[PDB]
Amino acid sequence: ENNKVLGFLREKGCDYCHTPSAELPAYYYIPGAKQLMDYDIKLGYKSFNLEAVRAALLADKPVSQSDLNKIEWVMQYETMPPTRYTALHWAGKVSDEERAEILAWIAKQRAEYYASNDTAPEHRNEPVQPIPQKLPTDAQKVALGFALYHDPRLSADSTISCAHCHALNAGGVDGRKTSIGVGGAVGPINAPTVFNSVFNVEQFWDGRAATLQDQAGGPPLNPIEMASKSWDEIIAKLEKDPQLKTQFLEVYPQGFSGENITDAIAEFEKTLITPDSPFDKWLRGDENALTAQQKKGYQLFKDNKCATCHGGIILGGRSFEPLGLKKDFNFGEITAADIGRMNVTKEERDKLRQKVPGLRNVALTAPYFHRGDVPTLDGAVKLMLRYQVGKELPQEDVDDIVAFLHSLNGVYTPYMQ
Ligand code: HEC
Ligand code: HEC
Ligand code: HEM
Ligand SMILES: [Ca+2]
Ligand SMILES: [Ca+2]
Ligand SMILES: [Cl-]
Repeated sequence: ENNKVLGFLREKGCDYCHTPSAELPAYYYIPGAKQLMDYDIKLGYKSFNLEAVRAALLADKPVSQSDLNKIEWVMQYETMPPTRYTALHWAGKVSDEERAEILAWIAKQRAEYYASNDTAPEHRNEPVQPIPQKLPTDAQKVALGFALYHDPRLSADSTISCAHCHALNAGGVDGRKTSIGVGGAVGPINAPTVFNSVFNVEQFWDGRAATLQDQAGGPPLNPIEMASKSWDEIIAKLEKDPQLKTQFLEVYPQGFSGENITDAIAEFEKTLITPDSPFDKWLRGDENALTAQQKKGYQLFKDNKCATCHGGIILGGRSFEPLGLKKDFNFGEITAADIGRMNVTKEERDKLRQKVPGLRNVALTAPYFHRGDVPTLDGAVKLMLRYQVGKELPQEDVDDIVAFLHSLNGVYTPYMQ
């Protein structure tokens, strides 16, 4: 049944536009439309990478939620292949039968791997899931991580803790365009929320850190941020604190180290989740948790492809997408921060790609985009319609999507109670 889906993808010529492609032979091309056809071949690949899906299918593994979300969408609205190629020898039209089957195969992929038991039956096939209400953690290590998160001694100055860039009462963020580090260093990119970071595939806009623990070793030693020379410098200061040291040795009787401080902080960060958004309560069957407008907004959100990228538990955070997918973005000049994932991979296709932001709590993490230059949700939604979807929408529909986004404010239970 995996093989049935693979047979279909091969049959219909999807791989011609959604894999890395040689210049095709001349008899594939429509006279008068060679350029549009080359542009379509490239945009296909930029938009959707079928080699990822083929690879997962053949190891019998889960297809990513973004890839299911994309495929569902194209099947739902009957977009693929583009209708102008379907009378060609190499590209097939897709029948109602076949569409219904793919849509069914997605639904059982989502049921096997992604849907949660506690969401209402009617909503188990959504491209999105509620935040789990609890993650298992080690309570003693959480208490350490909580103290270290808020300890300015990890910075050269002893003035900056993690909280300076990620205040837990202000959405996990500093509310600045980009963050201000030691010596007043102005940083290169907008600081994302620590809320629900645990659900990201990888951490940092470029995805250069694999886990929360690896991420936590970054800012302490980054000259642009906390700017400590070494863990030795930091520990020489933490060592003079009995209360903290005594508690620390209780866990990790090895003593202070980068490994162990980053581990403590990471464990704390697994408690920085925000379940019971009005949206999540609605996914769990409470029909009155959303307004009429927010339900419409949610429908619009799916209709305009937002859930293709912003899917899963945190409505994003799961994949790397180019800023300017469907239309070149007005960078003015492209900086190293705009280059994004390519800094990590060195791959041309990753140029300008950026971890899709989870939209959980987005109403609380202004300003927006990685540049920190988009001050409102109205703006961010419009800019995403133009550049990521290739579309305009009337005001009233934008207002509705924005209302829906306000529904994603979860509930953080403060550590101390
Ligand atoms: C202190 C120990 C912490 C912890 C636990 C975190 N931060 Fe920050 N942070 C800052 C900026 C600008 C970014 C994005 C940087 C980039 O992409 O290059 C981050 C990123 C993170 C993440 C990743 C989250 C994600 O969704 O990708 C996490 C989990 C995180 N931080 C936690 C800015 C700052 C600071 C500015 C001066 C300081 C200080 C810190 N961070 C410190 C910490
Ligand atoms: C409906 C059409 C969509 C809405 C509504 C939003 N998106 Fe996206 N999105 C994508 C990326 C790669 C980013 C980060 C961009 C950057 O580098 O500046 C975003 C960002 C947003 C944001 C801002 C969130 C924040 O700053 O933390 C919002 C509010 C947002 N998106 C809403 C990627 C994609 C994507 C990929 C192809 C699509 C189809 C969409 N986004 C669609 C929507
Ligand atoms: C059944 C075969 C195919 C499947 C399953 C498929 C799937 C997809 C998917 C998942 C997307 C991403 C969703 C999106 O960005 O809108 C997409 C977009 C795209 N595909 Fe394909 N595709 C197929 C065939 C083709 C072919 C043969 C071409 C080119 C001749 C092509 C060109 C594109 C283009 C240009 C886009 C960007 C769409 C846009 O902006 O409207 N696709 N396709
Ligand atoms: Ca055909
Ligand atoms: Ca922001
Ligand atoms: Cl995923």
